[PDB]
Amino acid sequence: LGANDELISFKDEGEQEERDLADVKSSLVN
Amino acid sequence: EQDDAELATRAIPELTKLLNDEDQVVVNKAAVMVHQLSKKEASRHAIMRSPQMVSAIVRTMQNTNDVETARCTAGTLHNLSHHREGLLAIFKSGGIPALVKMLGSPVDSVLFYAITTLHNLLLHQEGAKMAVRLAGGLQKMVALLNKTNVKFLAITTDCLQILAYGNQESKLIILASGGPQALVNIMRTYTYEKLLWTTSRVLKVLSVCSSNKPAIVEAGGMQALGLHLTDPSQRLVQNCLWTLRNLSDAATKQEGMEGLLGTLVQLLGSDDINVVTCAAGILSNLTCNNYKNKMMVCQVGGIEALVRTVLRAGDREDITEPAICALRHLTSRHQEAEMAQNAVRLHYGLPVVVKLLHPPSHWPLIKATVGLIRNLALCPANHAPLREQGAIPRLVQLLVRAHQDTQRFVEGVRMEEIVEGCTGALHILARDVHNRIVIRGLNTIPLFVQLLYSPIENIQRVAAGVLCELAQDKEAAEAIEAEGATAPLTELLHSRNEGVATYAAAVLFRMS
Amino acid sequence: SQEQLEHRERSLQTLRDIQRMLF
Repeated sequence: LGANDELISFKDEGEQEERDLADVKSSLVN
Repeated sequence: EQDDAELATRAIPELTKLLNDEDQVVVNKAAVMVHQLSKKEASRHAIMRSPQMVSAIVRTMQNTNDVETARCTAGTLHNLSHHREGLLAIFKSGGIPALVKMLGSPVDSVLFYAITTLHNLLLHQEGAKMAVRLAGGLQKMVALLNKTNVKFLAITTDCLQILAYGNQESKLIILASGGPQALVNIMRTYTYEKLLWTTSRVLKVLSVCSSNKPAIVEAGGMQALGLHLTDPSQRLVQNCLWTLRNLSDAATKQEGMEGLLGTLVQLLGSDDINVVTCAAGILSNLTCNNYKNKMMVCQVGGIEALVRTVLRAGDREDITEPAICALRHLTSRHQEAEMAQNAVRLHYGLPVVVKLLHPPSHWPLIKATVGLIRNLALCPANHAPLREQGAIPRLVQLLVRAHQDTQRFVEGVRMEEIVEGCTGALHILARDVHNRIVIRGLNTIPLFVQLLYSPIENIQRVAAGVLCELAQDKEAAEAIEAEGATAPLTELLHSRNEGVATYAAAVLFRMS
Repeated sequence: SQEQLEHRERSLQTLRDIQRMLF
């Protein structure tokens, strides 16, 4: 038969961290 | 510059009374002028230092039915929002609830001012997140995801990401407002890299929530994220991969995954360690008990790619645990499992896998490596090389360690699974006559007989099974009798487990 | 109304006066 298959539970939200957007924002309003 | 500030300061009190006047013709003209003032650096410093003026601007924006007056006040607040002191004035004047109302405006210029100002507040102003949430801003931002201006969408999705991070309440609101389908649709539709990046970051944050995760999978987010795995932007690729990994354990009933699996296998050869890591973890979950995905992964050279990843990884268990788990999966229970078992050998995988059984490997990686070896042992051509690499003495040594623990959760793993796993692997290796001489010469027969008294049924079956294989040779059959194996095997004949009773009968027959 | 019409003419005049000082 073989070994049992198994799920690994990944639950990583990463980090929070913007300047590419400063250009987007001012371009959108002019 | 200093005379500009004096002039503005004196004008402001009178401008404030006119701006909060009954006559809307008066208010319109006053608001147009207040906006012109807010463009110049000197006079806008005067504006943000007057709490009453900023309040008048906020009140007028909430209340006005004139379009020019909506545009000017919103533009005024937006100019103030580029400075720390202007942000604080907007917050202190009840400007967040007002701006949230303006997210329902049919005037696009007001809409664009309102979201960009709110984006500034969310980045730089303590308290701005709870206020936006409190004001019902999330429901509104999600509704705006069906607009088509890509720049406006990029800022909207970034506001969603800031607000959803580490906040369960905001994740559920987003889900209750149709957030997943709208985000996944954006990924399926646009090519603007700024927007794809911010949207992928929201999906990453929602993918750790257990209500949102199934909803993203149902909408086709797995397949949509896969579409961008070869984009030139690395921050996009890494976000898509982090997200796919969170979603992977709830995506095993999903179809049309051929393209995604193919790309994940190619990504195993990246020189970026975070890319290899996510590719391995995603593949391990998507092959888990899914014969269709296993066939596709083997067909695009997945075994070679996975063996090469284990060789590069070294003692990095973040990479080897999932890579070994994927190899375990690909070497059992599908059409091409025999080919895969041979393929681990032919691509230089046997020495490296047996080495992973040894320290400094930890119990999660040892549990999975034992499992991979067990599968590999189903193929006769691996019997000999596995003996040569020292698999047998090390499996036996881990079995003694895990069994002794069970008399007198360690590292996340139950010690009974290691007893079942290692004995299970020895059960299948014992199909080789040469392996039977090694196994027996390590004084294992005493311990295998003592395992017949194990309460867990799966251990009885596996201990009886290896005893059954060892008994086919005569001198070994006598040592099993001499160890007092006849009694417990007789009581195992009357077992509800069909395999336990079968092997138990087969041992008893070969002792005569 | 008549009273409110005077209020407007004066108020709009105040605005033009301020706009000269600033611009």
